[PDB]
Amino acid sequence: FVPMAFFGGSTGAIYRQFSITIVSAMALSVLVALILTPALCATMLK
Amino acid sequence: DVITAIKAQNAQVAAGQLGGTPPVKGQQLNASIIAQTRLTSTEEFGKILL
Amino acid sequence: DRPIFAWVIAIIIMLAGGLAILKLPVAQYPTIAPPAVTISASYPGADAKTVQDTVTQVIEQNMNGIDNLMYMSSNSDSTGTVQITLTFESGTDADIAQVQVQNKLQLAMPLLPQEVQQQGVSVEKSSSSFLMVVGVINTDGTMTQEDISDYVAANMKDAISRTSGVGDVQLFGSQYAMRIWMNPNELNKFQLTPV
Amino acid sequence: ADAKTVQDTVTQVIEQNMNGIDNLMYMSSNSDSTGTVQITLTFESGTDADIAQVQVQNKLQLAMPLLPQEVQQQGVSVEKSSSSFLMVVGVINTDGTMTQ
Amino acid sequence: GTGVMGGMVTATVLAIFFVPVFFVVVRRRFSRK
Amino acid sequence: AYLFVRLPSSFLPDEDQGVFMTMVQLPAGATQERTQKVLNEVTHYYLTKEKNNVESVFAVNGFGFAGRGQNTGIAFVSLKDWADRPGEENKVEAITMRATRAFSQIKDAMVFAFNLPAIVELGTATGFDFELIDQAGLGHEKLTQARNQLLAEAAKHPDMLTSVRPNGLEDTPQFKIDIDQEKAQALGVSINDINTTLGAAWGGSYVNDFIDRGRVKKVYVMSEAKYRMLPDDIGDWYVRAADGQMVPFSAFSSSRWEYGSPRLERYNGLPSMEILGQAAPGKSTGEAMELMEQLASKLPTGVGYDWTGMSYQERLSGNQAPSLYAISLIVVFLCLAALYESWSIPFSVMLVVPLGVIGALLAATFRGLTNDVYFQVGLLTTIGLSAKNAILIVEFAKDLM
Amino acid sequence: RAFSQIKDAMVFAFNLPAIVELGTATGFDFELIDQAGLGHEKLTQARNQL
Amino acid sequence: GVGYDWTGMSYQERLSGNQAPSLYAISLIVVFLCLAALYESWSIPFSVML
Amino acid sequence: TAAAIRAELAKMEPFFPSGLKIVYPYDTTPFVKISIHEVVKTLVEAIILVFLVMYLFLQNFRATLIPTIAVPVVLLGTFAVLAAFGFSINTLTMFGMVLAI
Repeated sequence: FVPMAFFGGSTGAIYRQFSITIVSAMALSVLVALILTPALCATMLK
Repeated sequence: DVITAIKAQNAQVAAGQLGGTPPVKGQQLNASIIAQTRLTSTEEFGKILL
Repeated sequence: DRPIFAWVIAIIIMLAGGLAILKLPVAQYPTIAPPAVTISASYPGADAKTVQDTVTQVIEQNMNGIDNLMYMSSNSDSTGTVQITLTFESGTDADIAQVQVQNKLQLAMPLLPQEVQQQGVSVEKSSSSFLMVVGVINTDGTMTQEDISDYVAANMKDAISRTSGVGDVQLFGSQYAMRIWMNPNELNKFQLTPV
Repeated sequence: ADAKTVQDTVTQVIEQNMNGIDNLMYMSSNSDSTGTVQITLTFESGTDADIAQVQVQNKLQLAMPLLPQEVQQQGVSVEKSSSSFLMVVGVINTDGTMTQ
Repeated sequence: GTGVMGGMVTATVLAIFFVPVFFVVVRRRFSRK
Repeated sequence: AYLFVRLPSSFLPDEDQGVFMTMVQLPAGATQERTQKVLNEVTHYYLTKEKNNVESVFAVNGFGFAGRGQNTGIAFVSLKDWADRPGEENKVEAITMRATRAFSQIKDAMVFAFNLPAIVELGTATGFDFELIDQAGLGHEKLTQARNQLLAEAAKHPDMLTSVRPNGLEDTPQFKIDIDQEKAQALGVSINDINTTLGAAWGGSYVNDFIDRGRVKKVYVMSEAKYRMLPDDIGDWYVRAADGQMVPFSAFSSSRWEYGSPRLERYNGLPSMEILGQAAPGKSTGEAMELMEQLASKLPTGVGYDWTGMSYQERLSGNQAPSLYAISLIVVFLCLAALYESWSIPFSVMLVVPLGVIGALLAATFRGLTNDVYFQVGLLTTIGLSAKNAILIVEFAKDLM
Repeated sequence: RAFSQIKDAMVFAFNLPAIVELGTATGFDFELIDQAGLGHEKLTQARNQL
Repeated sequence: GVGYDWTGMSYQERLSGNQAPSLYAISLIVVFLCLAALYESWSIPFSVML
Repeated sequence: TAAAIRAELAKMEPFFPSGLKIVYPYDTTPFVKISIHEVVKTLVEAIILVFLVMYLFLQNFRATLIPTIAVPVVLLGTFAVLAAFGFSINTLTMFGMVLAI
C-alpha cells in the first residue's frame, strides 16, 4: 500500500488513487474496529 | 534612405488566400497567397535597390 | 474497557466524515496531466511560412528561464494562427507556470508586428477536452448562424470564461464586426485604393 | 477625455479582456468624466492576494495595445486595494511659504 | 472486480488446505532447525 | 510466471462516455463547401440509421484537431441515456466500429470517429509519438523527405508490424505574387500602398473598433468575394500612382504557383515533424518504439529525434511494477517479525502471496480482461487480504506454540 | 445638523466602521443592470422608476 | 432587459443568520459529547445541554 | 466547475428573445453523478450481502447488528482523512472506495 506513494509521472497519483484509502479503511478498520466492535460486543449479545 | 529601403524590401507581409473565408458557394479550390518573403542571404541584401 | 466512550468516537469519524462529504459536489478526476500553458497569437490573413518566422519564432527565441518545464511544441498555421504549448512537471503550480510564460512573452511583445500585436496574444491553462458544450439553437423566427453567434457572445459568452474556473472558452462562431466589402471596379472608377 | 469616450475606448476594452482569472467574485467600473477609470476585481476571502495580483495584469497585457497611445503611455496600474488609509502625513509650511 | 474475486477464488479455497498453508509453521519454520 | 508476460497490460480501460465525437479531414483545399457535404453525410448517418442511440449531433465545419481551417471539421455526438442501449451492438464499442466501416468504406474524405480515453490525453496503452527534428539547420524539403524516408521504410516492416501516419501533412500548392520593386518604383507606386491593397483586399484588415448597441466590436474590411476567388481576380485590382494613375498589379506582378506547407511544426525552437505511430498486433512500445529509434538513425545527417505526450515521462507499469513490490517486499515480511520473532514466520506468508495471484491472471485471460491499474491494485488487495487467510493461521499456530 | 441645516451643498461627515468596508448591519447595496442591451436613458429611467 | 445583482453587502453568505443555527448545530452534537465519556448513557447528556 | 457554469447560464435565461433554446450536445456532468450513483448501489449491496452471510454461519439478528453497524463508520471515516498535509478529496477514490469496502 503506502510505499506506492513513491510513484511516477502521468500514471502519477493513480497508485495514490489509493493504497492510502486502502490503508485508511484498513487503519480505520484496525482503529475504529479496534476501539469499537469489542465495545458493541459486551452491551447486547448472546 | 538605406534604412527605409531595407524594411521596404526585407519584408515578410501578410496577403490572404484564394477563395477566402466568405466564399461564392460553388468554389472548388483554396490556396494561401504568398506576397513578399524575408531575404535569406548576404547576396540578396546586396541586390536591394535604392 | 467500557463501550460508551467508543460509541462516541464512532459518532465522530462519522460527522467528521459527513463533514468531509460536504465537499458536495465532488469532481471526477485526479489531476493526472503534466500541466500545459498555451500561448496563442493570430496574424490576420497571413500565410504559414510568414507567421512561422515573424510571429512563432520570435516567441520561441524568447523562451528562456521558465521554471521547471519539460518541452514546447508549435502550430504555425496557414490560417495565420500559432499556439505554443509549454508543458510542465506533473505537480507544478499551474498558477506560477502561468506567469513565467507571460513574462517572457512581454520581452518579445514589441517584436511582433503591429498587425498581430493588437489582434490579441493570450496565455492560459490547457485541457484540450471540454467539460460542457451548451448549444444555442433557434426554434422560431430563425435568426441565423451569424446572428446567434453574435448574441451568444454579446449577451452570455462574457459571463462564462470569467466565472468558476474556466481555462478558455472556445465559442462556436463569431461576434459581429462592421464588415466592409469593397469593389475594385467601383474603387478604380473613382481612383481609390483600400488604403 | 470625456466620460462616454473612456467608457468605450478604455474601460470596455479591459472588461472584454477579463477572461480566465482564477477564483474571482465580481467586477465593477468607474468610467469618469475626468478621463479616468478603475476596475476593482474582488476575490474570495482567503485567496492569495499575490496570485490574484498577476492574473489581472496578464489579461491587461492582452488588451494593452488596444488602448490608444494617448492613454497607454499615461500609465495603467494593477495593485492591491484597501480604500482606507493607515496614515496621512501632511507636509505644511511654517516660514517663507512655498505654496501648494 | 475480476482482480479481487479471480485472485480470491484461489486465495480462499486453494490457500486453506493446499500448498503453503500449514506448510508454513511446519515446512518452513523448522524441518531443519 | 507464464500467465502474464503473455498478457497485454491495460493502461486505463477506454470507456464509452455516454458521449463521443467524430472527425473529418480533406485533401489539398478542398473548401468549406467541399467539406460541408462530407459533414452532411455524417450528420445524416447518426440521425437516419441510428435513431435508437444518437440523442443529437453537433456538426462543426472548420474545426478539427491540430488546427482550424476549411479542411477539417468535427461533430459531437450525444447518446440516449444508458438504459436505452442494452447490448454491445447498442453502444460506443461497436457504434464507432460499424461507423468507421460505414464512413471510410466509401466516399472521398478521411473520416474516423474515435473514443474519449477517459482522461485528458497522454498514455494510450501500447502507442507512441515520434518527433523528427531538423538539427544541423537543413531545409523543410530536406526534412519532409527524411519524414518520407521514415514512413516508407517504416512501412516496409509490417513483418514485425507498426502503424505509422503523420499529422496535418498536406503541403498544398500556394499562389505566389512576385512584386517587381524596380517596375513599381519607376512606375510611381508606394511599396507600402501595394501590400495593403493586397493584404486588406484578400486577407482582410483590422482597421479600428466601433460601438454596437452598448458594447465595443471590431471593424474589418476585406472586399466582396466575387473579386478574390481566383488568380485572375488579382489583375483587376488597381493601385493609385503618385501621378494619379490607376496602375493595376499585372504590370509589376508575376503570378506564379509553386508548393508550400500550410502547417509547419517546431519542437523546442527547431523545425520538426510528427509522425504518430503504433506498436504491432504483437509487441508493444518497448520494442515498437525502440526499433523506430535506429530506423531514424539510418537517415540523412542533421536529423534528430524526441518523444512527447506518450514518452511518459518515466511511468507506466514497467519500471514502476518491480520497484512497486521491491519496497513492498521489504515491508511485507516486516512486522511478520514484530511479535513473530526471527525469520521463521517471514516465509509463512510472503510466499502465500502467489496463491492470490494465480486466479487473478487466470480470470484475466479466461475472461479476456487485461492487466490494469485496479487489477494491479487487486494484486495489492488480495495480497493484503491473504494476511487474514494465511498469516492469521500462523499467529494461531505460533500462538498455539 | 449644523452643516445640512442650511447652505446649497450636500455635506455629511460619517464614521469609520472599524473595518475596511462591506457589512454595515441592516444595510443593502442594489445593482441595476442593462441586460438586453438597452440605452443609458433606457436604464436611468428604470433607475428613476425604482 | 433590466436585471439585478448585489455587491459589497450581499455578504457573500455570512452574518448571524445562516451562521448562528449551524453554529450551535455542530455545537450541540459536541455539547452532550463527553457528557457521556465517563458519564455513561443518556442520563447526564441533559444535566447540562438544558 | 460545471455546477456554476449552469448557474451563470441560468441567469441569462429570461433576457432572451425568440428562439433561444439552450441544449446539451456534449456533457460530462451526468456521467459523474452516476459514478457516485453506482458506488451507492455498490456498498448497499455489500451492507445487505454481509448482513445475510452473517445470518448464515452465526445466525442471529443480535449477532449481525454489530459487524454491520461497524461498516459505515469506517467508510465515511475514510472520506475524512482525505483532507490534511498535502493529499486529495476527489472521485476515482469513491471508485477506489469499493475495493476498500
